[PDB]
Amino acid sequence: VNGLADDIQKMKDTYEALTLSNTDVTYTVGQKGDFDTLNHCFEHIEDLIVQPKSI
Amino acid sequence: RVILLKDYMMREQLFLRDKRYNHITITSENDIVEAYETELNRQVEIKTNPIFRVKP
Repeated sequence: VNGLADDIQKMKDTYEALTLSNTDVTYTVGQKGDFDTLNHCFEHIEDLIVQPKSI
Repeated sequence: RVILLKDYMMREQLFLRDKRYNHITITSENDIVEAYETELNRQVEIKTNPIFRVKP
């Protein structure tokens, strides 16, 4: 049952990633930021399925 | 308390006139709030010994 729930959550994530196109983003790099180092932040950006309007 | 999220980019002018807003506080999740090109250019002229028009 938890596997089914995780599949549904992955589906939520995929839909949000697809619809992310027409929004804008703001990633914060630092100790308390979203990403630990700048290398992580641009590894995550390169993995985005659809590039948002303005990162 | 008005909190500006980390996604907010300032692109409009906030004009308050005759509003007793003692209590309100404006805070941002970010340290700096950037200000981009405002959509509508509203300028206020200051009538003083040197006349200078400002867009705040």
